[PDB]
Amino acid sequence: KETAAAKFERQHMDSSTSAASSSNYCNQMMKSRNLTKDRCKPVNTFVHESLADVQAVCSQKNVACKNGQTNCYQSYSTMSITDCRETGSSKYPNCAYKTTQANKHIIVACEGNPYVPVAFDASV
Ligand SMILES: [Cl-]
Ligand SMILES: [Cl-]
Ligand SMILES: [Cl-]
Repeated sequence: KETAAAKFERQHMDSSTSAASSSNYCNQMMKSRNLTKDRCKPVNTFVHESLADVQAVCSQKNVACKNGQTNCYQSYSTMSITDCRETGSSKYPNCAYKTTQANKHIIVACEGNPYVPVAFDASV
């Protein structure tokens, strides 16, 4: 099985681009990261920052996770992100996503040793 840290990287990191420049970015990335393999993952966010900068969020502002857990951290600065969400007309295996680029603070859940991001909670 994939570790939790590795799964976060695979689902959320896209350091190769500064931001989504096409409306088709989500359709391509969701497929390339195998997020449409068995089904269409409904929502997913990609972060366009270095891995080191995202990992550093685990030493930033400690906040509560939506679930009530307290191992969430909010980035001090905003980051370039792309939200990917299935449109009303999406049906596996013909997954279709709307791409929305923005600059926001990210909130992630951290765990382990080393203490790294294991889940993407939200953006603000
Ligand atoms: Cl790992
Ligand atoms: Cl994979
Ligand atoms: Cl997400």
